[PDB]
Amino acid sequence: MLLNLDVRMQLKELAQKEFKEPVSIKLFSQAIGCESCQTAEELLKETVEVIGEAVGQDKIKLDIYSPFTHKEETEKYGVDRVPTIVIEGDKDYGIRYIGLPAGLEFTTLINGIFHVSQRKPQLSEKTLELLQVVDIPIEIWVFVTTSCGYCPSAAVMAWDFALANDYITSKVIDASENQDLAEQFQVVGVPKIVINKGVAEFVGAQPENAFLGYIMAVYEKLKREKE
Amino acid sequence: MLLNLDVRMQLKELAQKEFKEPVSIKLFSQAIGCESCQTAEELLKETVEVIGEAVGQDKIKLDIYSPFTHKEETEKYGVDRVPTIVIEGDKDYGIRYIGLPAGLEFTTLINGIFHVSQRKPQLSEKTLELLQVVDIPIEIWVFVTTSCGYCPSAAVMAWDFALANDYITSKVIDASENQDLAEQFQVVGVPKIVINKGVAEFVGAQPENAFLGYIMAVYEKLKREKEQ
Amino acid sequence: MLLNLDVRMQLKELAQKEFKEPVSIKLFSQAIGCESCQTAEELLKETVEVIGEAVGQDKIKLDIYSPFTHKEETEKYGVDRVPTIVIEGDKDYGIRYIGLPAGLEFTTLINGIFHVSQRKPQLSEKTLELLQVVDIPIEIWVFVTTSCGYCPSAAVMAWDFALANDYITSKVIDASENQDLAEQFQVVGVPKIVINKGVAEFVGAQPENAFLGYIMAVYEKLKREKEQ
Amino acid sequence: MLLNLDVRMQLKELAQKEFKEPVSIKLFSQAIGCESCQTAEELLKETVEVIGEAVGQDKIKLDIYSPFTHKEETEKYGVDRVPTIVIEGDKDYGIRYIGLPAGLEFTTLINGIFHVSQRKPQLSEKTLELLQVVDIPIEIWVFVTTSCGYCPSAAVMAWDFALANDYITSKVIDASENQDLAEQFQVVGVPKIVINKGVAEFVGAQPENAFLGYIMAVYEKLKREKEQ
Repeated sequence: MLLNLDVRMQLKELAQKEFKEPVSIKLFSQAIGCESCQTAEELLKETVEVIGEAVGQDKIKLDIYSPFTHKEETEKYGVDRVPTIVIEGDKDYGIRYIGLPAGLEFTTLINGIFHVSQRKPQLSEKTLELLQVVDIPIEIWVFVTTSCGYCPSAAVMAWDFALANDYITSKVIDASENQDLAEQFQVVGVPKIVINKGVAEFVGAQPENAFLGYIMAVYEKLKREKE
Repeated sequence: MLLNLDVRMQLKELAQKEFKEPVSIKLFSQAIGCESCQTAEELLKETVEVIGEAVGQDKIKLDIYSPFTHKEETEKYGVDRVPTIVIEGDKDYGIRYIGLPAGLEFTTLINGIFHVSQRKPQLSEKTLELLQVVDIPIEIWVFVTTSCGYCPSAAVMAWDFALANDYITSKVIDASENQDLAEQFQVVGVPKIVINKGVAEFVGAQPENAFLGYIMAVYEKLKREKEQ
Repeated sequence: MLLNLDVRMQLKELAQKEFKEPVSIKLFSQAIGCESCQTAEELLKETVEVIGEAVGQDKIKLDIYSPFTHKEETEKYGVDRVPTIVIEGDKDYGIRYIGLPAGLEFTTLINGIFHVSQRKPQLSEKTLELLQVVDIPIEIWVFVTTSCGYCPSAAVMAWDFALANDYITSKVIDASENQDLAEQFQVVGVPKIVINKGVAEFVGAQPENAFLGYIMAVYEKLKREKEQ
Repeated sequence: MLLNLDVRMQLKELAQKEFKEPVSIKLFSQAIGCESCQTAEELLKETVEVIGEAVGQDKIKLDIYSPFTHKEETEKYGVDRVPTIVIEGDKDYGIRYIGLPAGLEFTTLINGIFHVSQRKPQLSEKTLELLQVVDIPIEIWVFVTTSCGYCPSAAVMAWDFALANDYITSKVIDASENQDLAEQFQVVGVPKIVINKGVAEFVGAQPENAFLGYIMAVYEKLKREKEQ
C-alpha cells in the first residue's frame, strides 16, 4: 500500500506494546480540485487501520471533516487552515499537526498518538512542577520538514507540553505546506520553535529544560503585560 | 469527479436556499502552457451542472473561451492571464477569479455565484450609501492561497464591493499561481489586499468598515489628482 | 497535434498570400527532466511543416539545438536562456522570442515569420528615415502573456524595428516563463516594453511614432554618454 | 528516457574525456508528497548508467535514501529538504544540489560530477593558495532556475570552492522549488549567491577573483568576531 509491509509490521508491534487509552483523530481538509491534497487522508486512514487491527478498531477512530460540509466542527476545533490534524483523547489537549505527516514526521505522528494514548507527557517531575504555574494561553509552533532527522524530537516534546497544560496549545507545522508562515517567521534552519507568534523563537531540538525556559520566558512576559 | 457526493449534496442544498436571478460564468483557458486550466474547466462544469440541477439548468450557464479563438471576448473582459473566471449577471460587475478556485477557495466561488445571483452585496446600508460617491476606476486585488481559512471572507467582501459599484473591479488572485505579482507586492501573509496596484495595501480579513476606509482613502487621493 | 485542421488551413492560405523570401528558424531549448518543456519544439515543428507545405518545404526550415550538445551554436546567437527562438532570413536581424508562443502569441510568431520573409518592416517612410541614424546597440524587450489581445501588435512592431536596423535587437518575452525578468522589470500590465534594460520603459500597444520616440530617447542618451 | 540519444551520446563522450577517480552520488528522496523526487531518481539513475557504461560501472555509483528508512544517513549529510543530491569522492566535500537538476542545470550536475571525479577544482593556483587560510565554516548558497544560462557557471564555481576547502559547503538551490527560501533572501534575478545566510550576497556569475573576494571578506569578518 502507501505504507509497505515492513513499516506496517513494526507499527502494529509498537501499537500493542505502547497503546493504552483510546485515541481520537480528526482531519480537517478540503481537497476539492486538488489530487495530492487528499494524500493526508490516505496516510491517516492506513495508520489508524494498522493500529486498529493491532489493538482494536474500538480504541482509535479517524474522522475526516471537510469545512465546506462541516463548518461547525471546523470552528469548534479552531481550524483556520487545511490540512489540520487533531490528536486527542476524551479531551482536546490543543495538539495539532498542520500539514502532511510523511517521511520522518511519520515518527512524530505515531509518538504523538501513543503519548495521547498513554495520557502522560514524557516530562520530568521538576519540569511539571514549574510548568503548572503557567495559566495564560501559550501557543507553541514547531516548524518542520519531513526530512529533518531532528524535528521529530522537538515536535513531540512540544506536544508533550500541550498535553501537560490546559493553557498550552502546540502545533507542528510543515514549512513547505505553509510557506506564508515559514516566510513570516523566517524559517530557514529547522526545527524552528515560535511561541505566541514571535514572543520567543529558537532553533534546534533543545533539552527539555531549555524548552521549559523559553516557555517560562513567554509566560513571564505575558504576565507582566497583564499588569 | 472533482466534487464528491456529499459536496454536491451540500452545494445543491445551498443553491435551493440561495439562488435567485440568472448567473453567467465565463472561463478563459488555454490548451497548452496552462497546467490548471483543464482542472478549472472540469471544476466549473460540475459546479454549474450541480447548481442548475437544483434551480433550473437555464438559470446558470458556463462559457469556456480560449484566447486564441476569441480575441475580442478576451479583450472585452480585460483578460491577461489564464485561468480567469468572470461571474456576472446581466451586467459585468468587474468580478474576477484569477487562478484555480480549489480547496477553501471553492467556497469563495460558490458564494460569489450566489451573491451575484441575488444581485445584492452583503454590505450594510451605511457602507452602500457612502460607496455611491466613488466614480473613478478602483481596482481591488485580493491575494489568496487555497488552504487559508481567512481568505474567503476577504475575497467575497472585495467582490461585494465590485458588485455594488460600477467603477470598482475586484480580482481574487491565487498567489501560488501568480508568484510574479505576489513578489512585486510583497505578498507573504494572506489574504493581502492591494488597491490600484499599490495606492493602498493591507493584510488580513479586516472589518467591512475598515475595507471601506481604505477604498475611500484611495478614491480621495485619485479625486485630488484628477482635479490636479 | 497542437494545430488542428482548421488552424492549419487558415495558416496555409495566409502563407500563400504573405510568404516571400526564405526564412530560417532556430529553437534553443533543453527540456531534460521537464516534459512540459517539449511543447515549443512540437508547436514550431508543426507550424514550419504547415507553412512549408504551402510554400515549399525548403523555403522555411527549423533547426532545434540543445545547449548541452550545441554549445557553440548557442553562443553564436546571444542565447542566454531557454527556450529562445530565432527567426531570421539570410541574415540575423536580432529578432527573438523568449518562451512558448502559444495562444494569441501564435499570431505574433506567424506575423513575425511573414515580415522576415518579406524582408520588409511595416513601418512608415518617415519612421525609417529617422531610425536610420541609430548606430548604437539598442535592445527592445516586449513582455507579454499568451492571452493578452493587445500584445501581438506591440510584439510585431518591436520585431519590425529590429528588422529595419542592424543595431536593434528585439525580444518578445513571455512573462510567465521568465518571472525573474518580469519581477525585476516590474511587469504588471502587459505588454510592457523595456529598452536597454531600463533606460526607457512604457506600457501598452503604442502608435508607431511613440515607439520611435522611446527608441530615439534611448539613442540620444546613449550617444551623449558615449561622447561624454 | 529523460535523456534522449543525443544527450546520452554527448554525455558518454564527455565522460570518456573527463572522468578519472570514482564518484559517489547520494540522492535523498521521498515516496510521498514530493513530485520532483520521482523524476530526480530516474534522472540520476539514467545519468549514472550512461556514465558507468562509458568508464566502467564500478567507477560511479548511486544510492537513494528515504529519510524515514535512513535517519542517520540523512543527519550525517545535513539533509533537511528533498530532493537533495550529494556528489562526493572518497570524502564529502559539502557539495549539494537541492532540487531537480533539470534543464540547463543538468549541465551543472554533470560538470560537478566530473570536477569531483578529477578531485580538481577549476580554480587558479592563486585562488587555491589564499583559500588555505579559511578555517571557519563557510556556507555558499547559489539560487538558480533551470532556464537561466548564467546559473551553471556560478553554481559550478561555488562547488569548486567547496571541493577545495574542508570548511566550505556549497548548495545549489532551485529557486522555484524552494520559494520560501528565495523569498527570505530577496532572490529576484539569478543566479544569486548568499554566503553564511546573509553575511554576504551578490547576483550574477562573477569572475573567479570577485567570488573569492566575497568569500575572503566573509572569512575576515568572522575571524575578527571570533577574535573577540
